[PDB]
Amino acid sequence: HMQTIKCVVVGDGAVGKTCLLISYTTNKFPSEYVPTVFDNYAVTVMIGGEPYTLGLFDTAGQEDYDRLRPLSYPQTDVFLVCFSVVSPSSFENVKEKWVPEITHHCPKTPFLLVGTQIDLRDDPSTIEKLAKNKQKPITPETAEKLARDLKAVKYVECSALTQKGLKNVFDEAILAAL
Amino acid sequence: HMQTIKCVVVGDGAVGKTCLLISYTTNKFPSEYVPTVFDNYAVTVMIGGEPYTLGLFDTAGQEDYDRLRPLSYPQTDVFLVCFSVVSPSSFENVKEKWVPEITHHCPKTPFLLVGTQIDLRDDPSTIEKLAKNKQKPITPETAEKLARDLKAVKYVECSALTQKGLKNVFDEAILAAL
Amino acid sequence: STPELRKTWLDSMARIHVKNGDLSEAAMCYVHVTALVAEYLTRKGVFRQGCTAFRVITPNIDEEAHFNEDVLMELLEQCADGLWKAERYELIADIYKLIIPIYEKRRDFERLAHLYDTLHRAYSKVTEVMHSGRRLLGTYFRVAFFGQGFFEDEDGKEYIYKEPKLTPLSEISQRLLKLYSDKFGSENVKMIQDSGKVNPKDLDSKYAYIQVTHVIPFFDEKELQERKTEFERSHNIRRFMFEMPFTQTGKRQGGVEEQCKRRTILTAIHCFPYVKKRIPVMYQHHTDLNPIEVAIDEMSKKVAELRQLCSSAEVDMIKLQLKLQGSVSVAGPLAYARAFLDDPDNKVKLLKEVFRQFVEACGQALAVNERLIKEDQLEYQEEMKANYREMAKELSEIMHEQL
Amino acid sequence: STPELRKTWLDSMARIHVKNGDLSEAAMCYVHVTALVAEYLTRKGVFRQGCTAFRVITPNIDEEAHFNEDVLMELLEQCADGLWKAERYELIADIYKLIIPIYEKRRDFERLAHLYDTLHRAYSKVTEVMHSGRRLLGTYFRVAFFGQGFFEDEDGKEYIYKEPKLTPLSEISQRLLKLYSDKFGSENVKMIQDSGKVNPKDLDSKYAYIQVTHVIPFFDEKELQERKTEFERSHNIRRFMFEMPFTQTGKRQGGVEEQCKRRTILTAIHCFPYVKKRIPVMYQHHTDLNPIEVAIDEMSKKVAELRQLCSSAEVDMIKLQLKLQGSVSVAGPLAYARAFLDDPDNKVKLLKEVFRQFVEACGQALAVNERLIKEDQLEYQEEMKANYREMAKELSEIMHEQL
Ligand SMILES: Nc1nc2c(ncn2[C@@H]2O[C@H](COP(=O)(O)OP(=O)(O)OP(=O)(O)O)[C@@H](O)[C@H]2O)c(=O)[nH]1
Ligand SMILES: Nc1nc2c(ncn2[C@@H]2O[C@H](COP(=O)(O)OP(=O)(O)OP(=O)(O)O)[C@@H](O)[C@H]2O)c(=O)[nH]1
Ligand SMILES: [Mg+2]
Ligand SMILES: [Mg+2]
Repeated sequence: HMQTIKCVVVGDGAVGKTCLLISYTTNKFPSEYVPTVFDNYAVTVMIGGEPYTLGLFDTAGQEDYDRLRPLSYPQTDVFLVCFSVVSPSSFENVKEKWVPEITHHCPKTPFLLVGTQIDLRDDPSTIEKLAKNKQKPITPETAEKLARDLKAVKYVECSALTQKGLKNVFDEAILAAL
Repeated sequence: HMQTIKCVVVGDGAVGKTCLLISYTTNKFPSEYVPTVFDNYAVTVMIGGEPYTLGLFDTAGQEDYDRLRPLSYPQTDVFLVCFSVVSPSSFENVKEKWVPEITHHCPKTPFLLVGTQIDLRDDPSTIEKLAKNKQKPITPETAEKLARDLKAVKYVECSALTQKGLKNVFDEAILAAL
Repeated sequence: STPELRKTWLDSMARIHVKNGDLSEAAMCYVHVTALVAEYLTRKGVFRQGCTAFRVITPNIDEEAHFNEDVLMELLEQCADGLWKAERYELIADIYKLIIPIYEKRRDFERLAHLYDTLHRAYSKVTEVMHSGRRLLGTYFRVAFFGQGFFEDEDGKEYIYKEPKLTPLSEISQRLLKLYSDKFGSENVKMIQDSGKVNPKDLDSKYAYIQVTHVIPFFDEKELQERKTEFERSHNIRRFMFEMPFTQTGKRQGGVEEQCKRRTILTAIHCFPYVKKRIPVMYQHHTDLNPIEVAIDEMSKKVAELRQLCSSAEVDMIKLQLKLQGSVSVAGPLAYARAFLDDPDNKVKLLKEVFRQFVEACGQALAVNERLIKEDQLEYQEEMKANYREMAKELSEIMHEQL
Repeated sequence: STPELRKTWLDSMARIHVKNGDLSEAAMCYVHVTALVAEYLTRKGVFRQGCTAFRVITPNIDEEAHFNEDVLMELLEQCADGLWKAERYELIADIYKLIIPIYEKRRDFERLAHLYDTLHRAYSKVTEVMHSGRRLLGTYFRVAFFGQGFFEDEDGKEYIYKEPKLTPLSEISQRLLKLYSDKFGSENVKMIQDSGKVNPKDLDSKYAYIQVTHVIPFFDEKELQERKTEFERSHNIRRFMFEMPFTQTGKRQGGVEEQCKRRTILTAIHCFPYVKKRIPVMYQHHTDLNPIEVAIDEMSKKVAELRQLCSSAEVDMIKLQLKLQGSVSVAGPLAYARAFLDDPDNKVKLLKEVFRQFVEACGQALAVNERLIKEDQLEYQEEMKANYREMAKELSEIMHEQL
């Protein structure tokens, strides 16, 4: 029988946690989503020639759930700590709130650093909003730095909108959890 | 593939070597034999739940073949030294000629002592011929004595005419050759 | 010689498929060739059956509208091993049944021993993969091309593509892009990353457009009754389906009171697997669902999901918790009840009944789980028990009944 | 209920046979019961075939001139395992072919796996025993009873008895004697230890007489062509044969110039194996052979024997030497040549031709053996080479030709 891996997804609200979960598991692009009233997702994945069942636990990024969120933390095999590459506050929260919170509950559970919304690195309007505050989209290199400093297995990035990087992210998550 | 055992039959002329070979292998009684121009016989036998192929080499009992007879002696797995229980000279020849000759060529090859024509122990005319010379048919006990003195695996006896003992003889021969 | 040329093409397709690792397509090429030789030999009085003997392995055999018994036998043995390599074990017996009487007549006991050895291993494999889930026969996609300029005759044509194992939409997408980027040059190929029915009346003739959509095999109730196993629902399939969101008014997504769903069913000209890994779409239709029908639909999927996880003797604890937590610890399902079950359309009896089975299954899963945790949880379980019980209250309220 | 009573008797016969270790007879009882239930179910439209589906397993099925599919399936599985236990492997497939479509329709993949496992092991066994010779399906005997006084209705009746493995005449004899010595008392039972056709007109009514004769399956040339293997010559057999010596003039044995042979062929009312281990003789005839025909007969058996021993890739050295030494180092075969090939009847062409093949095979065996010995012989081989060459001389002489 197939092994089932617990993957928990954390990060600031609106970085795109739910979107990349839905897009990966359904192959749908955001525009094609059929609104759902339920949470979490289960997908079969092929790693090293063998199938695995991937259990994806979504979480709220808001402070209003700081109390309930860690309930889902026991038994986790791997964490995905997400931030938007076009949201610098997202980035900082990785070091300030996210890895701290997950290392606090799950001392030796692995985690990847996941950068989201990479399609917006090219968006004129986004670029401009960031310039007006003297900022630039986080780059893969500055993200890689953060990853090893904080000691994540690694950094991977994707776009739910174009689906670039999407497959790689969850492959690495399984590799990391093994 | 089935193992093949070499059994060589020796003894005075007319003790019944050929008859017990033909009767065993064909199930025929002497009266029903279809005369043959060839020698030797091959029969399959069941010992200990397994089949064996039994190769039966006949020999002439006359002195006229003393020279040729032992040619067939190499590779023998067991010998049957035969005598008629109603022929005392047959008996004596076992000790005087037969076991000596076979021990001389095949030092450690096993042999049974086989008594033949046991049906004639009850024949009035035979009994009488023997009485007139102050003799009696050899008994199983006096034969058993001879067997261990000469060091045959054992003594077995039969009648080709009634087929009593016939099956047992060749069973013991295979057991002895193993 | 027509049949020999057919056999020629099929044999070369097969070499291509083997090189590509598309083993079921290779397998179908063998079956097709075997069927052709069988039909020929049957007409000469050399062989017993013909074409239709293979029709159960594939209905595409119809298309098959020097050669001798010995060639046939070798081809049958090739079908058997090809079907093994494709992992379509269930089908090997239909081939071997045709050669068994020949081996018997020939007294070929060693060949008989070997084929029975394969059949034994085949059926052992069948029960194994039926339990473990480790057999992955493929994923399906609607692919549609747009752009006379670069596709020419390929413009406006929709296909069903059959991909390896668990190929994700992105993987077939780039293999397609990269294929036509080498063909046509990078800057000139665009992916329509959306499944809405497009009217060419708003594309730009400057570009080659490829539209890719994940679809799954579709079956009606009768077909679902006839196709009893996961294999039978994965073999000889001609119809596929996807869903898109819409509202009558504006955007595609909206409030549960306005959310509609269009379900599109596509029919290919041939069934899968076939001698090719893509097949033209022959026909299509769709069916629109109302907001409440959408609700019923999604609710019924969840109950069945929770039930199946519970009904398991070999319960998966993590998957149970995932589906369970995403059911009670989220709005949520309540949003349906609120919009559809408070003081319309009297079909409403069904929604209520799904909800009833919903509370029960959630309850059963709560139960199942209480017996699964190692205390490192318990607090988690308790919260879910809390949440669960709380929502049962509101349902019982709105529905004016127990729960 | 007739069929159920038939099934009752057959089932009890089978228990008896199993207890006695007569497994083929037990097997036939299962087949017979299965055929009966099949026939019944076929008439109700429940099952496809009936009686004749089993006719190839045994032609005795004809005689079979509550019950449901499930009972049938269990009975078929019983036939298969019974046939396994009887060591009649070749027959298992005819049974399993009848249940395979039922298991497929039921999606019973584990049962399918198991039966294919048995078939694989069956055919593996078949090639093994075809090589090794270790399968022993039984020995056959004509048994005839004489004596109204103690046998009554059993007087004058001849049967064919089928005995275990390699049962010798003596073994069945005493099991028969001892059986009727317990029945009738020791002093009153006599064995007619001879196979001549007896006229009751010279027996003594004071005694019970049992006549036992070893017989072997008999086949005509056409049957020998149809029955290609040792198994096929050991299954579904109805005719048996023995030979007795006679001369026109006096005793039964005589000089080669006077030795005749009567060959008697007996036909049983049923084939073996059957639901009983003995079967009434239905009919018989005989054929007498002349002294020269006897000669040809015995000579042809020897050539074939020497050939077969030589043609072997896995040559048995001892058996070769046995048959070879008994061919050249003995009168002997020469006695034939002398009486039949020196200056009648021009059929004589055949004798000469067998003799030619005889000298050749002896030569070939001499050759084969020269390559087999470990010098501890060599002198033996040389003598046989001597003897051989010497007899070739005399033949070449009398036949006025080479050899
Ligand atoms: N351009 C772009 N937008 C995205 C992408 N992924 C998500 N979004 C948009 O970003 C918004 C936030 O997406 P969510 O997936 O709901 O973010 P979230 O992290 O789950 O928010 P919480 O559930 O509240 O924690 C939505 O409007 C998405 O459509 C992306 O890859 N590219
Ligand atoms: N009464 C009786 N006579 C037997 C028996 N066995 C053999 N005879 C008879 O004894 C005579 C000798 O039999 P054979 O078998 O030829 O003896 P042999 O030992 O082979 O003789 P050689 O080949 O010359 O050495 C024949 O007439 C047989 O019919 C027996 O068991 N009982
Ligand atoms: Mg969200
Ligand atoms: Mg003699």
